[PDB]
Amino acid sequence: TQVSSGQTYKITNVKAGTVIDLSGEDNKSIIGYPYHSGKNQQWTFNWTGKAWTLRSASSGSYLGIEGTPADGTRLVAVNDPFEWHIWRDEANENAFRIFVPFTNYNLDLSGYGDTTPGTPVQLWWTWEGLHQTWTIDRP
Ligand SMILES: OC[C@H]1O[C@@H](O[C@H]2[C@H](O)[C@@H](O)[C@H](O)O[C@@H]2CO)[C@H](O)[C@@H](O)[C@H]1O
Repeated sequence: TQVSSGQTYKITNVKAGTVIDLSGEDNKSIIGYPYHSGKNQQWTFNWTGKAWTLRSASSGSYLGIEGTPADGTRLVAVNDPFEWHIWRDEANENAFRIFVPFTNYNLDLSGYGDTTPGTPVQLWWTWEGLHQTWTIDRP
């Protein structure tokens, strides 16, 4: 299925089954959480002409990062649009990886896809670990 600029999606970890969630505890931390159709679990995609931005349907903040890209950098809500590269996974064409542009750092559900609600979403160097792959589909 198609992913289109202007549309809003939930983003589900292939390993864990939890979704990318803007924590209701602080409205800042990005975590894995069971899907309940919350608007803090919905992300409005925009194609800027060169990359993707992801805007929280609940807060209007954007999906971004805490500090310079590194293994373990936390994803956080940020004020300004933050650009991502989004590609189909090489092994699993149904899923995606979400990269900091022009780097090898992609979104990674921490603890190797720990299913625990509240597990942080982080950056990590790209590799086959399934906790780095995500489905993108309608809420
Ligand atoms: O804790 C992450 C979790 O937060 C939920 O929001 C809670 C929040 O934790 C609580 O502090 C606030 O006072 O009540 C909210 C509703 O129970 C989110 O609903 C969930 O999606 C996660 O983000």
